[PDB]
Amino acid sequence: PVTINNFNYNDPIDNNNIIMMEPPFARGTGRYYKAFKITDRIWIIPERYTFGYKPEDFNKSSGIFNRDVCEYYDPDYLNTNDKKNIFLQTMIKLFNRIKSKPLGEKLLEMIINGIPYLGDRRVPLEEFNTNIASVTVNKLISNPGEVERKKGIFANLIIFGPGPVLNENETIDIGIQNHFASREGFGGIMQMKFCPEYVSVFNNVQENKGASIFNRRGYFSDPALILMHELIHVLHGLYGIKVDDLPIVPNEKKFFMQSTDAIQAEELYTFGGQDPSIITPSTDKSIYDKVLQNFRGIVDRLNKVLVCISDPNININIYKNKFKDKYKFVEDSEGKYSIDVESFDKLYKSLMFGFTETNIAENYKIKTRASYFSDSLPPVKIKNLLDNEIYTIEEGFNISDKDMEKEYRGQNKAINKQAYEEISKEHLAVYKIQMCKSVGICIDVDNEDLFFIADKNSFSDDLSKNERIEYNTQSNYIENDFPINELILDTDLISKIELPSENTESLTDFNVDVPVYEKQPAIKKIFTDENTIFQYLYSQTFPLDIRDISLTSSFDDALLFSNKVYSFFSMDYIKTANKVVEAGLFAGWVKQIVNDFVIEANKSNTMDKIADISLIVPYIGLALNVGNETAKGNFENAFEIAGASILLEFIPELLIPVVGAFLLESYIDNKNKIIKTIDNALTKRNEKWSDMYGLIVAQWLSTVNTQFYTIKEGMYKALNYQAQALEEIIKYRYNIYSEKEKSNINIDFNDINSKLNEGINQAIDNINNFINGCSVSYLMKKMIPLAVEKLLDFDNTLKKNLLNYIDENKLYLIGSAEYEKSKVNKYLKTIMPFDLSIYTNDTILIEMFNKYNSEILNNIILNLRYKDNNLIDLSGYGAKVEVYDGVELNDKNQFKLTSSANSKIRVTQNQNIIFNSVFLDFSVSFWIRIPKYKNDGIQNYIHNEYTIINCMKNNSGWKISIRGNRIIWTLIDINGKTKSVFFEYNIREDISEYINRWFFVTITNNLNNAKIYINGKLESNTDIKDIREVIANGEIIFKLDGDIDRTQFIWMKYFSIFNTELSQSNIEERYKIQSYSEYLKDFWGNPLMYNKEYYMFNAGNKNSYIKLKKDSPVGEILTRSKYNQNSKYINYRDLYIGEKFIIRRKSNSQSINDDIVRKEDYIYLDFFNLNQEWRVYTYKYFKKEEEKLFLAPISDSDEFYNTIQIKEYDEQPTYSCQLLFKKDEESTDEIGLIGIHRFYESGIVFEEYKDYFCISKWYLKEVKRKPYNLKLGCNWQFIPKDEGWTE
Ligand SMILES: [Zn+2]
Ligand SMILES: [Zn+2]
Repeated sequence: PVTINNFNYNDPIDNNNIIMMEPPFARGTGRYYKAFKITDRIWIIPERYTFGYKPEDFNKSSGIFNRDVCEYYDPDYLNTNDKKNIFLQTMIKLFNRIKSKPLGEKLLEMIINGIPYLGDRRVPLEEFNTNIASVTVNKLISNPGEVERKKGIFANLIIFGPGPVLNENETIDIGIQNHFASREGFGGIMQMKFCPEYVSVFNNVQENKGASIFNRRGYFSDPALILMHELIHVLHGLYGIKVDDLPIVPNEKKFFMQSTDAIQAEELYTFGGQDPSIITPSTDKSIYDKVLQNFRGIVDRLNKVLVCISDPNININIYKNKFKDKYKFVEDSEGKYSIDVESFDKLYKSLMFGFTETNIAENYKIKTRASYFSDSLPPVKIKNLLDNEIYTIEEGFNISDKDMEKEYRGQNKAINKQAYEEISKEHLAVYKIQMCKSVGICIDVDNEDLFFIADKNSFSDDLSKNERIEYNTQSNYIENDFPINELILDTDLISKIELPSENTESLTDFNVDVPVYEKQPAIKKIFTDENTIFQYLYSQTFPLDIRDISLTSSFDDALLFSNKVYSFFSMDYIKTANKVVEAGLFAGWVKQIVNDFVIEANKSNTMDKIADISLIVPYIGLALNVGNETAKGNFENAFEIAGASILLEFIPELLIPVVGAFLLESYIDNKNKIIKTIDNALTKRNEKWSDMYGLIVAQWLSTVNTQFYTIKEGMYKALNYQAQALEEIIKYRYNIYSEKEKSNINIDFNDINSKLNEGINQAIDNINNFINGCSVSYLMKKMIPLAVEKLLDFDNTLKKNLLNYIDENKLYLIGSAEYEKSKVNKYLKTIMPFDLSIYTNDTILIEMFNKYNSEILNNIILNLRYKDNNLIDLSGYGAKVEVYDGVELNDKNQFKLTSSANSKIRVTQNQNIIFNSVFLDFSVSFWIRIPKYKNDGIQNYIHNEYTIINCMKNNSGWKISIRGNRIIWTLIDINGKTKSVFFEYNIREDISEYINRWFFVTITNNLNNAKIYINGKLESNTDIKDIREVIANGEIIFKLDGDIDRTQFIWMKYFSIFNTELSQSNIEERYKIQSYSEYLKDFWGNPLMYNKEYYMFNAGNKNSYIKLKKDSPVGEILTRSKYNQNSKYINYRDLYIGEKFIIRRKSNSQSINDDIVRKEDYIYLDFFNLNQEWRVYTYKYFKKEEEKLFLAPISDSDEFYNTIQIKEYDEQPTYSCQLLFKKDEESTDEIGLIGIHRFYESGIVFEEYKDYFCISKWYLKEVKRKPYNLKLGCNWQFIPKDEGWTE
């Protein structure tokens, strides 16, 4: 196991475990430092790391060392012996904590035993040279005050106190002649500057610290994890695998881009979690290869090492044994060393993916930041780590006896207040970007707050390089993962090979490169007149010295007046906020405005189903104006059009290389090897797809998801800025009152803030879900497809290359060049489905992805909608849509296809969509209105079939056809095999539900069936098992095509395609969502209109109509006349019969031209009696259950109700509406609903039953029943003349 030694700073120097060390960077000069051996090969020097720094640099100044850190200075830290000792005791406690668990102990053991090779790149393969600064460090033996005697020692890690910035922990390696042994396989003495008291702070963006905003949200780090993070770097450096490779470099061209140092992959490996995914597979293999290469050199050296020219006492064997074990080399029974691929693999993955900050945190139940790419907050001071009441070896801050184990409460700033102290901002220095307008006003923004957008140069272009294929060529996959449970249980991982003595010859060649550091401006001034996220967030703040503020919806005034604060909430919310009231009304007002705040914030849960968008936060644009001027116009509309892309501050230029060409190695007369070469080129092909995807994922996370993170953060701030402003206003108004009045005011500030903060949390959850959706959306629609294109391109090139290859070997292959000739087609036929969990195991990311793929609306691969007098694809896949002159469009999303040649729409689908899921899996939906047949043309109508929508490529595909009263769906596989399913509606119904009426169609295709649904109901099914591959991504042509009558036309609306089979539940739902409207519809399904002639239809008496009775002021009910001709194919009841009614608007006499009738509207139901416009009235004083309606000239009589409220009691789709007579627009006194009632009449000659246009109270209770009774006589529909219906 590991032994942690004990000592006090004042303990005597014994030249063994407590020495006067001459640090590597001292260049063998200057003073020595009292060093303590905390364990074998590991030293603690309780002093400030001054190497490469300036003395004054230890004081806070207008400069900074790192552009991404809220740096804290304190030159007094460690300036006394008691401070040094507390440092020592604290280091000893952290080490005990670390070893308190199997995982940390192994990290320590790996580090103790990972002794640097005795030499570096300059040392001859046959030598061991300990006389170099990265292997030996001197200790002064001589008595106090004389560098007369000094001895050398071997060491692995020397830990110092902090440098100028206390919270800037760093692990440093030794470079000599511009090279680093710790990066070339040898390893070398590692150094670290660490501070256990001043730790970093962070918060879970996709969460909330104890659901408290007006608190000290965020969490503070466990210094033991911070230490282990650094120890991991030490581990890497000791094993010499701390190599440099293509680094992630931030794009810094735009003022909104965050500036930061290049990030090496080793850094992201150390953090673990999602970070490794930012390193593409290409660069992963590059690093892997270089590390393997380094190990080969070391293993070669072990086979050639003969002597140590610097220390005659060094035992060659002892070391060859140690290094063999360190690098896990294998040895034959003869002593020859060689690299065992499997053991190298396990060791490499262990070091790079096993020991990660993320794995350790999870194992020690410590909370840490979600990613290297997260905003760093100000650091805090841990009062006393040595106090077991605050921090223990076993549990850190999350002590269970204090009930602080659960949810990392012990690290929760808003909970464990007694464990830390905020820091003096006067000692903090943060890099700031001063944004100045070319005039002027200037806003300071912390560089940490900007958008981190990785530059294109960050990603490898290795996919573009050629690849030779051979019978032995194998795949290459490096999983940025490693089972932590096996690393903890692995038996033969921890060296059971003796650690050599540390004493050796003293170092005489102090040649070494000492880094030189210097601060840089903490403020960078840039000029811009842009008012993006930064300016918008700023406009929502106010100076500390101002206490009387007012809200405003005007961004410009807000920026202008310090007492004016910008608010993106409603106009009403803003007015109420600035409302001043009496003391006696204050409480009420507070309850009101707080309530409003919550309502406004909760609008973040807005739905937009009609636009196929489940979630939308309508105020994001107003709040931040991030991306493409999202504050101007209507955000929701702009989002329906451009999607997630509009929110991005910057659209990145993706690196999507053309996959390199495969060069196959031939083998004349060699059947096996040629077959292998082929099968290997096929698997290598898969490595290319996976790699491409990984390259995509890496760019998404570092160029896109980053931006979406800043937006989440920006929203969190905006919401808090808003709550802070309202709280400021509340406080101000309250304190204006006298103490006497305040005493009687019933207000609870904590409860107020409580409700505000709660509203904020609900908003944040919504926003995070919305934004995550956007980020995944951008990945799947704006990035993956661009990769699929290149991959499909490469695939084709690879196909011809494999066929041609099998062709040239037509001989050598014998009777098989055909078998595989297809084996090549069936493989390059199925495209690799993208799966994020393959490139990362980050839980948040996977869930993000799974959630997205569980939402059926994300399966929409074409969604044609009306926008600015044109049709466009809003699915986000960017299909090109050509609408020709003969197509009529309206803002109701209706489009008309006529018999004109130019009446067509051409859609060029996105060829890079996994539409061809190999088993035919997709759906098509849309609304359609098919006109009635011409009576004098019924023969043609029933016999002539004409295509209306055609999607063909290579004589394969699908099409929607119509032959009279039948709508047909047809499939055609590559072999010309055709299958069809269809829906036919009756054309002999007295009243048809489908002829000339809008209805919803949905066709679904799966491996077995082709189903047709109408208005959500399954109508037909056809077995499509026999059918083979169907090419469905060809062009889509919308056009009447076949032998049609010149008068033939068709209306369509909401045409959509899904790359999956919709369930009946999805269909019914889509049916209900697209049927919904605030307005009533007419008999055809179009919006009901004011000032438009309409015949009336009654759903409870289909074949009935209303006619003013000759001698009475009543409407008698007559039977509709029928189709007169003798066609055997058709029958119907006349629709254009009875009185011609016309609906008039009751309110606002803005004249009488036309407009839309909305549910609940108060109207006048009139009709035309010759040249006069009469009206429908109800005698006011009837006592019976019902009465006949009174039909007479327009007049305002005191004895008749003349006002009707058009209603819609049905919750399900319907074109029926109801008409209600109320006492007046205000009373709840309902007189009854309009309907039909049967009366008995017995005269001197005639005895019969006759129906009359009536008003009945009976309907009042009937319309409330469920399910809605569509057969009720109070259900009416309005039929205006329509070219689609002639009789
Ligand atoms: Zn690091
Ligand atoms: Zn960052």
